[PDB]
Order: sequence, then C-alpha cells, then structure tokens
Amino acid sequence: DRADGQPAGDRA
Amino acid sequence: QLQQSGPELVKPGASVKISCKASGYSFTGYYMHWVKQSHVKSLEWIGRIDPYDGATSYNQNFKDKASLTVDKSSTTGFMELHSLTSEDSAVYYCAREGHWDGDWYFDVWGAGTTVTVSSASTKGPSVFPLAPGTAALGCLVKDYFPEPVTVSWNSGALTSGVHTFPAVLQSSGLYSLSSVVTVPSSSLGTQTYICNVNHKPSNTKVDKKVEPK
Amino acid sequence: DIVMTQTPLSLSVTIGQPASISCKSSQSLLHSNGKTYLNWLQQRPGQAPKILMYLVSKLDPGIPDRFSGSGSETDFTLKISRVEAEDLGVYYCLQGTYYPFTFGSGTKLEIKRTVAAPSVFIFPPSDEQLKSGTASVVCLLNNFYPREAKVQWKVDNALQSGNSQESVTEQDSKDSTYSLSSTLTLSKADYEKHKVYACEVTHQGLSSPVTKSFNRGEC
Repeated sequence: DRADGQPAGDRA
Repeated sequence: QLQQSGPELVKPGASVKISCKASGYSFTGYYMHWVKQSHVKSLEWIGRIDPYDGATSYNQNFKDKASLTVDKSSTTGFMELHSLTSEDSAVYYCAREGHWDGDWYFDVWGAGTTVTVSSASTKGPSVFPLAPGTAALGCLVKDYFPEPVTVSWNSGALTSGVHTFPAVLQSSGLYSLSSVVTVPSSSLGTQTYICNVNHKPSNTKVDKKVEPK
Repeated sequence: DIVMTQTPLSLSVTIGQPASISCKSSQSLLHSNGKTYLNWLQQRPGQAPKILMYLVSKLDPGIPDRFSGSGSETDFTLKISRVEAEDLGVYYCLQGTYYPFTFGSGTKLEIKRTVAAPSVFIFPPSDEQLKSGTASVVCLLNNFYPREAKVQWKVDNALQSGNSQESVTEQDSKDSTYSLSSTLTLSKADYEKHKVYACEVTHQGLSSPVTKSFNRGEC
C-alpha cells in the first residue's frame, strides 16, 4: 500500500 | 514510533542534517512530514516526503532552506537545512501521517530536535550539589552552551516531587539551571539521591550524589 | 496560504468548568472532495503536538470524550466539556485543505485553582563551587499558586538588588501549582565578607512573610 494524506501536503 | 537525532549547534552559513528513525511500522507506507516551532506558540509545516520513492513536497517558504531525503534500508528520514541564520534556530519535529478508518492525520510525532545556530563554541556544565517533615535537595547545573540539558534523579526511578527549572541566561552568555526534588526528611540518610545530568552537545554525562552537609 | 485565526489567544479555567476555543479561516476549508480538513492539536509543556481530532470533529481514539469539535466552512470551535488538570497547554487549529498546511497561532489554556502557599528552602553554595571564584545561593519556593511571588534576598540584613535571578516552572499538570527558584550570585570574596544570608518570601498564600536563612559556615 502507498501513502496518502491530507491535500494541503501537495500542490495538486 | 519516531526517534529523532540529538540537539545541534550550527554556525551561521553552515548546513545541518537531522534525522528521524522510524520503527515498528511499514516505513514506505506513510508520508513523513516536518514541522518548525520557532517560538512558544508558532508552528510551520515545512514539507513532506514519500519514503517509497523519495518524492517531496515543500512549503514554498522552505523550498530552498530545506531538503528532505530517506534511507529505506535504515527506515530513517532526514531534513537538511542549508545556509543557516539565527531565524533557523528552533525545535524541528518529524511526524507520520497515518490513517484510521479511511482518514489520514498526524498520528505519531518524534520528540523534537533543538537546532541552535550560533558562532559560539560548546561548553559542558559543572554540577554542584544543593544540599538539604519535608526536605528539599537538588543539583545546580551551571555554565553550559547550548541548550538543552536533561536532568533525571536516580536514573529515572525518582520522578515524584521533581522540578527541573527552565534554563536562565547568565551575564556570561551561558545557560544555567537547577533541578530539585522534595522528599521525606526521614529518608535522608537511608536513601541515596543522585541527579543524572546529560548535556549531549558536549558529551557531558554527570552523576552527582547529593547528601546533607 | 490560508490564515488561521484563533480566539482567544489565552484563557484560564477552573478545573471542572467548560472551555471553548474558536478558529476562523481566511477561506472555506470545504474541499472539492466533500471532506473538511480541519484539525485540532494540543501541545503540553515540553512535548510534541498531538492530534486531538481531524475532519472537524472526528476524535483520534485514546483522546478523552470530553473533547469535541464543531463548525463548518470558515468557523470552527474546540470544546472541553469539563477541564481537567492535564488539559493545560497550547491548542492549535490546523487546516489541511489548501496547500500548504497552515496552523493558527496557539491558544494557551491555564488552570485556575485556589491559593496555595509555597514551602521555602534555602541552599548555601557548595564548597566545590567556592573552590572556583563564585558563590551561588539558591532559594526554592515549592508548589504554590498563584504565580506572583516576591522573593527578597537579605545579606547581613541589607536588601540585595540586581544580583539575583529567578526561574519559574510551568504549571504542574497534576496540582496546577508553580515552583520558583531564586539564585543570588556573588564572588567568593563578597560571600566570605558576610555571615547571615536570608531569602524572604511574600505570597498571597502566606498571612505574613516567610524567611529562611543560614549562617555562612554553620552546618
């Protein structure tokens, strides 16, 4: 499984 | 969970790399983020790294100041700060963005790494006894640089009644603090009291037995 | 970047009373995907921040049920139904909707409790320290409230001024009291020219001032 996170962590 | 490296004394203009060792979970399944705490009530998100492929995302305020890497073999994350100024002295945290029941949030934090940007040299403290129904005894931890110093009593077995005061600055520019403990007066003479002082920047580890004079 | 504004920036509460902290964001934190990424964090003295709840009001397991959050769009509130002594510290809101993550300036939560008088101790300088050229005399005030205290040093009855330094602990997370150290710093020669060293403590919890003293060289 791959990491995910809250959207404020990525410019997209 | 997350174990960060020890405090750093860094010259202005030099760079520093601090680390965060992960254990007990799948290192490559979770983002590692870094956070700056500059004053008692100031938190800034620096950026994050995907430990699986090393992909990074920076707060634009830090894209030149900080570089994030990982070492997959040793499941360790790193943040390097470049060209330090006094504005970079702060406590820096690593945090894991974990997930519970489909949602993600910062669910694990390291204890923080204190970085002090300074032209001055490191100095270990000298440790002097504060000799004693309640009695008080303690240790005076004097003339060290930089922060921090940690103090424990009897190797961590004595915790109740302990007060380790915040460091104050002396006219010499060096820090000083005291750690005290209140104990039953009836235990002075049968119970040994030792303050264990550790100032990692100078490799100073002192154990001082405190007894009535 | 989203500006997070917290209200108030500091508040004191009696153990058992409710507490509320407000957070206002410069833009609605409602993401296009339907979720509202508002987080509340607590930072106790000396420790790392810790998530209390995420997505506005979803509590991290292990956080006591007395914590709850609400709000939407641009206005959010953190509430503690009944404050406990361990709730002291700094509280932050954190938005995770718009890159980059931004925190608010923390709100400091202090505990109000009843007056408590300090117990006072005085420590002479050690001989080891006197072997170098300096003498430090330490006065300890233990487990008192409120924080305000007057500690005066008298050497052979002469009030000292400008040669002492104080340090105060953070509020204790168990009994909500403070402790205080006052250090009188003298050259070895000045220390050896006098006999009686005393710290005199004035405090709301003391009906009249308390003095602890020693005679130099009388164990």
